[PDB]
Amino acid sequence: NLNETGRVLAVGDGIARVFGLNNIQAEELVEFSSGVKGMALNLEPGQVGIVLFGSDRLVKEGELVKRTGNIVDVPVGPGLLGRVVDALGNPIDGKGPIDAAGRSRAQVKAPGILPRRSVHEPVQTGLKAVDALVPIGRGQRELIIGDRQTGKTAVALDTILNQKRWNNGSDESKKLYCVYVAVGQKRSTVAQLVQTLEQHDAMKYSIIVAATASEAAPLQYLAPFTAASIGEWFRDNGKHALIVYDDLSKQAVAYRQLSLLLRRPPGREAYPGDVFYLHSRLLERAAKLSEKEGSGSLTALPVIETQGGDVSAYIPTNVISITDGQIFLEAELFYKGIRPAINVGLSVSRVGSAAQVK
Amino acid sequence: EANLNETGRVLAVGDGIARVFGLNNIQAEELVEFSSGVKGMALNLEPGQVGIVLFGSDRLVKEGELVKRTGNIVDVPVGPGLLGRVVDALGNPIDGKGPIDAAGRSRAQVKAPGILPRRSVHEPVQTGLKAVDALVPIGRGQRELIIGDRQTGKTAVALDTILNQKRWNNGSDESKKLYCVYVAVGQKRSTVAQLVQTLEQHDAMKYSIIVAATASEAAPLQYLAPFTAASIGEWFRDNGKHALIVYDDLSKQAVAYRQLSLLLRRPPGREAYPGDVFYLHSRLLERAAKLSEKEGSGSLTALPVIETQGGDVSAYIPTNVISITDGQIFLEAELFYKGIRPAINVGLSVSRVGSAAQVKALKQVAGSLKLFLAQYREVAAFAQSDLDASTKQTLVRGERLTQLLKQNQYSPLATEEQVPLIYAGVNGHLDGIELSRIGEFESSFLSYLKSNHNELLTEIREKGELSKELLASLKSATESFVAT
Amino acid sequence: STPITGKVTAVIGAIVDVHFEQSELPAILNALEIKTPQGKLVLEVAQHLGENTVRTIAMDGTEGLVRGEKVLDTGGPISVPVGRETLGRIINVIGEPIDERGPIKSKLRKPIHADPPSFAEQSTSAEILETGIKVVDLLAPYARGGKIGLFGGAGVGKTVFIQELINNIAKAHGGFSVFTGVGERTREGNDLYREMKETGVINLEGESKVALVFGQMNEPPGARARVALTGLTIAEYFRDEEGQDVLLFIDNIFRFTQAGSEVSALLGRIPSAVGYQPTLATDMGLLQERITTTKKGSVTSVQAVYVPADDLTDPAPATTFAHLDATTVLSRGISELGIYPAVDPLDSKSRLLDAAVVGQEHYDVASKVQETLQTYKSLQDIIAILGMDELSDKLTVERARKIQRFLSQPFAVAEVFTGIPGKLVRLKDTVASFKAVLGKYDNIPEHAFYMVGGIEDVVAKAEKLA
Amino acid sequence: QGYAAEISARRNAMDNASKNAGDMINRYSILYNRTRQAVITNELVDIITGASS
Repeated sequence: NLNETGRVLAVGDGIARVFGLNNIQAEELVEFSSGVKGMALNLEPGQVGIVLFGSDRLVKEGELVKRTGNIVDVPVGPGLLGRVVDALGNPIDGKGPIDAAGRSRAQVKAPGILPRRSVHEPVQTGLKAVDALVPIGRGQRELIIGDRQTGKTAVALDTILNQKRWNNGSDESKKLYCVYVAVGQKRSTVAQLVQTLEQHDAMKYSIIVAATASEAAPLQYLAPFTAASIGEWFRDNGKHALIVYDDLSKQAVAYRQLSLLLRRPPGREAYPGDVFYLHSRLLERAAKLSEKEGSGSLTALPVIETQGGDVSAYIPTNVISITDGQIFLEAELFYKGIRPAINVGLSVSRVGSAAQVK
Repeated sequence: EANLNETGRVLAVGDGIARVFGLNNIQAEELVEFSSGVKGMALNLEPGQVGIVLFGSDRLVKEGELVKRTGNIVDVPVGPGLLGRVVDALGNPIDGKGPIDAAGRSRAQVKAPGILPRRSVHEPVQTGLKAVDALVPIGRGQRELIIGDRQTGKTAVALDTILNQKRWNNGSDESKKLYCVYVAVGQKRSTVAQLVQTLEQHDAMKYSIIVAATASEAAPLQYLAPFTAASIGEWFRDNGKHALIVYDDLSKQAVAYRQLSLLLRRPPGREAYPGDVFYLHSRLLERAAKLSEKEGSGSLTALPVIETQGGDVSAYIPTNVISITDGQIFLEAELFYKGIRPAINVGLSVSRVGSAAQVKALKQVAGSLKLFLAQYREVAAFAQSDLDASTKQTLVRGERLTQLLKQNQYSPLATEEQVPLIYAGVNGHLDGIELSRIGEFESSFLSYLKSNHNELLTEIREKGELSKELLASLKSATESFVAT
Repeated sequence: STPITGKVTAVIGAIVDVHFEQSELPAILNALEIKTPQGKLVLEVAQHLGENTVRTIAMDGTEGLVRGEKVLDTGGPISVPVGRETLGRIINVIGEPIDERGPIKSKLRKPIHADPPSFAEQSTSAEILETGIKVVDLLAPYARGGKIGLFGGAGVGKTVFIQELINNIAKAHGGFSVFTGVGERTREGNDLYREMKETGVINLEGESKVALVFGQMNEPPGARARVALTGLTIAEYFRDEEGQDVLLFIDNIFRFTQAGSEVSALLGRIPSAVGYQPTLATDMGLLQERITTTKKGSVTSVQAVYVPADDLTDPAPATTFAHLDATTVLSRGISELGIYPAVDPLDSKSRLLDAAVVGQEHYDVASKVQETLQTYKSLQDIIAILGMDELSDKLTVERARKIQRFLSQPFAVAEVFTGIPGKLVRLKDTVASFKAVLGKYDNIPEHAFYMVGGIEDVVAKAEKLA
Repeated sequence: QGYAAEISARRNAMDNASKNAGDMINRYSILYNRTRQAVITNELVDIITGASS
């Protein structure tokens, strides 16, 4: 029977061509006999392109492949607060299982035109230059763009820390939960951040989804999506979540790996053709819902890395045309004394005073 | 009896291209007709299948369609019957003035004139533009590139040229006439229509032929447009007559051929353009020439148009065309806003033929005018504080010379009205006049000549040279107006 | 009705292959439907691959699509509701009320893929469209019936720009208006709907003056590469069949070719320069050409163009330029001065800037304004090395810091940006206002021409000494 | 003598300047080409790579 199973025609590089799966869905989850999970993306006539989520050695020729009947999904709820989970939702901090309050898909469509309210609620970062010049709004998308070692993550981090004043308070509506999406980073660093968070008593109101560079390419691919779902539960339930994608440049890097190994034609800079769609459907999910829906919001702070201070690059331009803002950190201003090295000339907040303190 | 020799079935279709099985006895670059009605020409003659490029919407064609041969290479009807008619890239009427009586047909791809049957360019193409006829003279059979950036006046220049031709095309002598051919490639219909009505309000549309391959029409149509039109005008050359053809613009034809080659699975080159993207433009332009007295002495002059991005002129396509044309005419945005119109950068814009194809009367009065400005531009910076004597006067001349080169659109001046204005400049009879009224000086001065010194103009018009007695009388007429 | 059955052969991302039987293949550009538990999936026939197989482009993310599903041909291109009933209703690419106000009582439904007017049906007409903004109205006038378009990258404030145009012109315009949002921000698209309702342009029970067509970036390429055509066909009907003056707003037009780039590679094409599509000048052609003025009706288009990296050489802004009768280039450098809008006076040029169009005086004044400016960009090198001391020319070099400031105009739409009450100057006023300055009004340095109305405002702003 | 010693010192000051502007116009000139050749090649690689399919 080929209807629900399939044998491996060829395997390698996290890619697995499978014969059969005649009733497999697109983007459906698949399990292998050796234990490693996978994902269908190419439903070619003869075979099936499947990106693995683990090692390659596990998969051999003629190996049996099962179906899951499930589209990639992750557990969501308040239970994730104070925990660290991978791209699949599984706890990696070794603190027992997570309390699942429902499972929202990883590929959620963004709220349409109708159910939306103009961003008006400020997000106090505690940082002078930021709040003073380019304030952030709940549902707003402000991008942190700049080269390496300019303190991009720094600006993001401090924002989470400042929200403590409202997280320990009584009024739930004044609270702003946090979601951190470590992508392409190293495990040692993610361990340093959490150490700093619990040193300001901030882990209690933060959820950390990390897909480190060591993890498979697909895991870094879903990382931001699955992380968005984690923060969406708060948006869907009259609460306020703020999600930080760091680093996004590394997400696209991963997605380029998938496509090039699946043998999908390359576009600019080798990047896949739909690399703009990759961040469009991702960031749009972050928004301020309407009053009929519960006025729940989701604030996104995407982080992109530029090479040589070249905003004119391909990926940087894409994300820029997406976000409703941009905090450009220069390295020259950094060592010259100005910290954070925000460039007033290139940084703007389209929302403006609309979501600022009177 | 479907024998696969003249019939063909569509194996596949899409991307504006249709792969067809059969059509065994077909020629390269031959047309074919589909069941739907729309046609196409066959480029790729692969072993099993045959690649045809559609002239219309690919929707009309379906898989397993019937394809019939035409037995005709891309050809277009030529002759005088097109004079004053607007036709598409195939010779079809689109103006609605009815059918077009053809005086024979000719292929779109015609071999350029050999090395022997050509004559040294000596016959001038008076553009009517002071800056052009004086600084960069264009000769019959020559190829002067109208290169520049968007919205600088590339078309505005080429147009005024066609307009000045009235002075002869209304005359009886056919050897002095100069029929025109405007090839609109890529332009939007609105613009092309706008052009016609403008040529109409000047009665210069009666001796012009417009070929229209707009941005809407398929790629192959924009690919053929120039070649097709090159034949329409080549008719005049072959019959002892003179024709001027303007390609507006070649930058967009290149893109078109790129679109074709890319979809036809052909090897890409620098910036996506196929290998023979140079041979495309080379085939075309090298067709324009002045034939030897042996055959007819007819001439086909070509003014190609290139739209350069951000001023860059070292790009693949731009530099390609330049290395073929017998000279270039550059237009800067800097000068355009500054007030200098047409904005011509004499420092870069130079004709190869030059002097040989210029009115001898104009050559005499503006021999040093070319240099004057070349030295005026570098001394122009000295504005920022004190002037000696050697550079004190140079700053005086050019400051009003270029102010005189300024010429409003749709107002071509005859060579008989040029030499007086250029004589006053070069010799220095205008050096002592406030620039504010230099513009109005041109008018009042020309009206003074036509009324009082009508004879002085009629001898220049007819003779085209300046005699010792004539040139001397010219000075007197000038200094006489300087007083009043 | 003759239902045509098909079997999904393959699915790679957004590219779906559908198989059919012999001699029953739907033509290219046709619409194919697939019934899904959640709703309906729409596909567009792109190419005939051979062996009775067709390749299609998804209109909605094909995530969950099962292999071998039954597809139903509609017979023609995706037909959208056209007519009076389209007014005051937000509909998507496919053509269904996404403003959640029940179905549309549409009488007719016309395909989105239609051939542009022929050369003969063209209508050469040069009429000046009076906007209000000084930096534009004067130097680069909009053309009623012409194709206007503003360029610029992110941060130049394009979406906030077209919002001022709608308030000023759309209400004054005596006819229908159609807005089409392509691949732009959904939240800002929502702010438009929130605005126009409180403006009095959109009434749920009363008169609806403008129709709405959205397909924001959050949607797959196939939809964004077609949603531009959906809004077009709608406004198109109000031109010919309704015999009235139309007004079309596109935002953003760049997302149209951008969406064509995404699919181009996937569909199996050899990428073009800058990774774009081999079919760029013809796709833009088969789109812009339908937005023209004919003998039946006239269409005034205001298109927003996004410039990748503020690089004007990009094939996207490049091909768009040649289609516009008038432009309003937005640069990141002009806003950093303070002057709003961020209109660059040395790249914004309209073909209506003719002596036989706006009036000799109008042109004469407009030419002096341009002369004074350019010299700065070139003579600036002396100012960075020394300043304004070597200037001999010295009276004209200073008018640059005065005229450039006077070009700024306050708006009522952008109140949450400056808090400064807006001003709306007309046509003739701006003309007579500049001629005087070109140096009579040379007495007041710096502020006095900054963020002010016509010329009567300048007098009231010179009093309050700053 | 004060504004004479100055003019005599300004010529000197800017003769060394034009020469110093030489080790720039030509230095970065080479760097422009090193970038132009690398732009045409890299711009062409993406085309060839995406043409192998």
